[PDB]
Amino acid sequence: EDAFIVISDSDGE
Amino acid sequence: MADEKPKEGVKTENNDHINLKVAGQDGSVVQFKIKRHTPLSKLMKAYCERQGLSMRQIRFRFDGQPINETDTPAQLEMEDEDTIDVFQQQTGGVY
Repeated sequence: EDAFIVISDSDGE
Repeated sequence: MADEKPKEGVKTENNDHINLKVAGQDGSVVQFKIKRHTPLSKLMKAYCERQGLSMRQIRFRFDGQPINETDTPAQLEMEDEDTIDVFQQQTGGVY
């Protein structure tokens, strides 16, 4: 059911 | 009165998305959807953690070659909905 992950790679305050 | 204005038909702050799997030979799997530059290691750390293993104890492959901690869906030249493979290792023991 939980075979799912969502990912990106730019972050900032 | 209404504060209405038409909006211009451009959207410059979009990016591309791609759908990748990470799959073990116990048939254990995670689907992900990431921007075309996003590093593959963010997917392969999370796979390795839900399995409980040390990232050290495992190799990874795509389209005939290894993946590095920095390869991206640009770097590997990936088309959508593909699979990354995971593999175990067997050093030491009785010879």
